[PDB]
Amino acid sequence: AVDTAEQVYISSLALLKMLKHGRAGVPMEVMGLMLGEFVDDYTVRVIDVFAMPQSGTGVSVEAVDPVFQAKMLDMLKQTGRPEMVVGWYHSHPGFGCWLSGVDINTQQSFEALSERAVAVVVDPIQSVKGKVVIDAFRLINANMMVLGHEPRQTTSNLGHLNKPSIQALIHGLNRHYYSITINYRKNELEQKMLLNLHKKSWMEGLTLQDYSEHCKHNESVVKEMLELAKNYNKAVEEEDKMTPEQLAIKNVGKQDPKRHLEEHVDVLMTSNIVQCLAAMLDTVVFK
Amino acid sequence: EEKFIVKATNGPRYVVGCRRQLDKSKLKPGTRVALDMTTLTIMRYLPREVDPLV
Amino acid sequence: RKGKCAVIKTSTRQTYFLPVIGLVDAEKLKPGDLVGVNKDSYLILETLPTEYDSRVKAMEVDE
Amino acid sequence: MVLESTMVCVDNSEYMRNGDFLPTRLQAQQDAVNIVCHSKTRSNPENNVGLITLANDCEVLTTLTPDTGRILSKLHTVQPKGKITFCTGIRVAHLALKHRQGKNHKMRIIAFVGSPVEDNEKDLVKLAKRLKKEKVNVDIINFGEEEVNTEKLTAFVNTLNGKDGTGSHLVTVPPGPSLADALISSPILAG
Amino acid sequence: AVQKVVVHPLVLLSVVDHFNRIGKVGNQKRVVGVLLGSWQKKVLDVSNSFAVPFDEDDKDDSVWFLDHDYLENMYGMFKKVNARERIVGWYHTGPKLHKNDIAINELMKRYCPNSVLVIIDVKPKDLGLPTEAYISVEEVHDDGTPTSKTFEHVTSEIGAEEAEEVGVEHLLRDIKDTTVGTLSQRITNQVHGLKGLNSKLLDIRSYLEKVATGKLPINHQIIYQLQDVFNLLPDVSLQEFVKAFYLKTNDQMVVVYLASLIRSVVALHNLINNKIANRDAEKKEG
Amino acid sequence: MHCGTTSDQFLRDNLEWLARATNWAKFTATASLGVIHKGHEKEALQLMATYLPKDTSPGSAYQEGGGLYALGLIHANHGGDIIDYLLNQLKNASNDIVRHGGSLGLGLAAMGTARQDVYDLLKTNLYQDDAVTGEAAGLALGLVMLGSKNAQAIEDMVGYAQETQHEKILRGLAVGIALVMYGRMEEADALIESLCRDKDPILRRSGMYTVAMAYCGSGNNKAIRRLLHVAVSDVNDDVRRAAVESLGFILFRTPEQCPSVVSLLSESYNPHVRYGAAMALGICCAGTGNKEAINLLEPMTNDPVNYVRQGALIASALIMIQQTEITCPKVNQFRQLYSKVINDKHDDVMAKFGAILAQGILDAGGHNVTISLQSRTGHTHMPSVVGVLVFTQFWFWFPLSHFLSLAYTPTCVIGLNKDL
Ligand SMILES: [Zn+2]
Repeated sequence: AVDTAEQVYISSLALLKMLKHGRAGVPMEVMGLMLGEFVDDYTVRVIDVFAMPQSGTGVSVEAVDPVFQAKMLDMLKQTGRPEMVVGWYHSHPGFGCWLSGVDINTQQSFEALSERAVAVVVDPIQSVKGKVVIDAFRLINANMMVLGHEPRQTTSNLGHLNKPSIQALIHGLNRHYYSITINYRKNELEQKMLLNLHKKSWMEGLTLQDYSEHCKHNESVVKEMLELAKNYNKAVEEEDKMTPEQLAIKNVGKQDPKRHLEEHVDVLMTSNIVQCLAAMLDTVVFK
Repeated sequence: EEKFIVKATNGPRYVVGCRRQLDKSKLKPGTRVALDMTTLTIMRYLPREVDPLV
Repeated sequence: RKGKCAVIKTSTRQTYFLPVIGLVDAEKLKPGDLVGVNKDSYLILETLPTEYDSRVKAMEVDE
Repeated sequence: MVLESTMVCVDNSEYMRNGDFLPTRLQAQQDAVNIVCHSKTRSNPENNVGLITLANDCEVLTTLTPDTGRILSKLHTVQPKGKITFCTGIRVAHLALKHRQGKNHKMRIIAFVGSPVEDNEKDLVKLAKRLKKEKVNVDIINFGEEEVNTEKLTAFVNTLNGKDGTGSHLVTVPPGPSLADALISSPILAG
Repeated sequence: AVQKVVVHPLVLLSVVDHFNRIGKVGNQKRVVGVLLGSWQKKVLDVSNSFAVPFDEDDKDDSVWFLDHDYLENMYGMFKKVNARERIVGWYHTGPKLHKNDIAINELMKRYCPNSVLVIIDVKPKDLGLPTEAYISVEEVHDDGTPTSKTFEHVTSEIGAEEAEEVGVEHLLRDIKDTTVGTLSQRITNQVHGLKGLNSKLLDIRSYLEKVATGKLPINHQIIYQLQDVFNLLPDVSLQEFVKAFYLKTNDQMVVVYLASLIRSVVALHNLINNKIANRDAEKKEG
Repeated sequence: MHCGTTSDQFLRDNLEWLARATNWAKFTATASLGVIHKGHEKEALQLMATYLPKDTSPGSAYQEGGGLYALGLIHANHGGDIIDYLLNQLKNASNDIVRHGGSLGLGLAAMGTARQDVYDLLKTNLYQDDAVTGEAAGLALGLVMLGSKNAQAIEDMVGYAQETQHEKILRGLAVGIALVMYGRMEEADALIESLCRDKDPILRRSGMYTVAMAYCGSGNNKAIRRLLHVAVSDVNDDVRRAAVESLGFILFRTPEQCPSVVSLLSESYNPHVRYGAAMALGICCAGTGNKEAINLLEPMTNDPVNYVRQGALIASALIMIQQTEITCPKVNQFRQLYSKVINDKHDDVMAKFGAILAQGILDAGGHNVTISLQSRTGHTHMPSVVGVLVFTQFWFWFPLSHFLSLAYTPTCVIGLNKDL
């Protein structure tokens, strides 16, 4: 009878594999298996994550083929992947990320070997593209109902675990079903390779190609955007002619939610492209 | 011209975008089209017909 | 890039979109009912002609 | 039982269809591969057997696996091109021994040589020094000949064969109309 | 045949995994991975990929080790779980193109269709684009050399469709979006000269070295087009472009009037509230 | 409240309220007992041995680990240390109790000795790659290496940092290399400046925690540039909430100048800079009577985030100590601090933790003992700064708050003429 404060390490491998698996996350139930290595009690690291073929039955213990699982795991053992399985993941579209009776039964059956048995449910269907916040699930012991529910130390990270604060699922089904915190990790090779890879993904090939395109489109296409920009500017100035009357009458309180200032600041920012690219044309013409 | 309003058979209405493959030929209004559950993209249209016309 | 499609109507009065798919079809492609369909993929897998209005189907069932 | 890997190198030159010897003995040594793979299967079915030729552009026909059901099919379509290649024929398997699944399987590589060797004695002592260095069991089987059978290959084997106690054996077959199966099955390597 | 390709960062992060699962052995050779993609459409789209144990020899370069059963099993199971993607080609992490790559690529030319080749760098120190699509096609040469496999550079782009943009953006939390305006423009206008300076300066030095110290024909025929296009801009006297400088400078004047006038409009609320707020708060404070 | 007075009679009421759960709560209970009584050469070891002198096999080893950690709390900076016996007791092989608690107790008892023996056994104690015994090994190595400045130790720790994946080893060696740096103002410029650009955020916090005690006394106006520059510029909130602790540790001299420059950080962008800034107001105005933080405590105590509420109650608890009501109107923070234990039903589980934990600060020692950041001559106390920084290190590991008793400086007078 002892418990610690565990935290699931999530690298970009399992993340991107759950993003491609979320793209393949059809309404039909899907299956997946997580791998890794157990170094101590209160830490768990995932490295290898793959997908499983779909079945008409869906998420179930019968769909997990032991000769296929052990066959692929053996083919990972003959390669440079000497990691044992650490858990299984799946997708729950529509009805929420909670776990049904079948999922908790195959979780109870799959947790006999690994005491941790990390469970992750990805649901990118109804989640907006602004946040990719994912949560890992855990199974509590049925004999711990007499004593405290979760005797987990280091209660600081629970404030970060309070971000999924839906008022129906977390404490709507929190009995006999709790969760765990999630952190990330990134080395310098992922930082510089993925950082320079994304900057290059927003940059050009030689980085000098599409500059003169806009530098010379300022004279052909942007002129229409400058004339229309002046049409919006005058289209606001026609009301700014009426503003000094109200400002000359009341001077107390603000009733119009429009600021008429920051939009024109943005118009000036779009208009400064001519100034910033004029020096570019000066460099291209010079040398 | 790029994004228009669609009317589903079930009753609720939505708005969709334009796919990079198709053009504005069949995109004109008055032509029944098809949509996708993910991203509400447009694969192709749906030509109308009738029962005795079959 | 050949044109081939079909119009589907579920029992719950919901219309979806899908092309003509499945196995080798000989007596299929007719406007009938009782076809094979999965949970949400809505594909055609097993088509078999169906009755209903049993008042005419079971007119005189004699072996 | 015996845990070891088996690698065979067969010749695909046109020197294997001459009418003086057996009638296209390629099938005969194919049956030799069949009886040694089925014999090792009867001894220990967990042994993996690879298949590769000695042509200029060496191609792995079958990965090391105990399932010979598809190896029987892969023994066909020999593509009779090229004459002989020795250096990358040794290096294509002796260096590929590290890709096996079972690390406990000992290293054993045989080869069917049906063409005269093009490498000089310097390459024979460098490759023999490499194979004796890495300590791999090497069985040399020479089918057919034009010049004398073993003139420099004798010193090639004597300098290549280390661990005189229960070490490797040399297979030298003389001319004769009899089959090669019983003649190569005489040493202890078969069985 | 193919004009451009699309490579997702998932395969390059799988090369990060190639550099992760090494195990500190001391080899770090050009590990060859089996590239996967969609060859159906004219444009190539890489979704994911996997690897195969690949080992070469120290001295002899012609040694190469591949696997057919592992390729048919990983490709068979991957096709069983996802049949929308099939084999297309391969890629190596080595920075130098060796001679054995014709034999390594020849296997996937025989068994698989025309394979595309991608050369990347083991260390992400290169500022340029790490991915270069090299099509494996045989071209006829004018000098009379026998027909051989030629690797022509196909342009490539690094883009993500739906989710990898969100995952990368959440994992970084340091990179910025387009953000048109002052900073995103002036950073490009500052570092662009180094972005061309490291490329040109890095290339013309070994180029000039191979001019005098070069043999084994390097296709000197294309050098005539090189210096030709370089001499297609013979220091124009700018006589005709003066009126174009009057047009672009007149647009500059338009930006001057827009900035001065619009900012003069912005000065209204500031230069009014500064008085009416201070004098009323002061006269009503006590 | 029972520190120094050795009043175990409150814990003698019943045994079902302490040993009812087998977890770290009993370790913190025995460590708290070590905070209760201190300065005993016979009643300490005898009192720890009298608890179960029957079979010499306790079912819960947290009593033994808390006996070693509590003994280290008792014999802190004493001249009659039992370290010689603690080496033969540390030689015994046990599961993480003598390692963690024995390392903390032995390192605290051997603080400032700079002995190479505790360095060797400490290194062979951290050579097991474990994060807990390496965390306690770092906490003990920083204490024992006070002023030693060994050549191979810094490079061995920073070299031992990036070769492991655990985080408690990185924070333990972070405080380990942080506390070792004292008086190296003219030395650690290139070390901290070089280690500031490290890719590891934990070590990035270790550079600021390390430069905190190095620049005490407001002797360097340069480190604040990169302290606030990494507090605002960096995207990770670890160095952002761990940044301004060095700012308070170097600017502890003037209590008035702090709220003028941290008032912007009171209500910052993210709640992490609000919490770390709450620690900054807690450490900079402690023991003083400056109301420039007290008038700013009212906006800190009301916010949907429980972090700024917890650090707001702690910062409010560090100022109200040693203060009379007739001088300043403290009724607001007394009443709002008293309403948290009755309002705990509708509050968070950690908000009541920091609430009653903040209420234990004023009642500490029965208003007799207090804390002080500097001595009477103006010099600052080393165990006071160590005790307050480790006291602020309770976020990652809560049982580390037991080192607050090292900063308790009772305020009184002495008119002792003769020794007897
Ligand atoms: Zn479901």
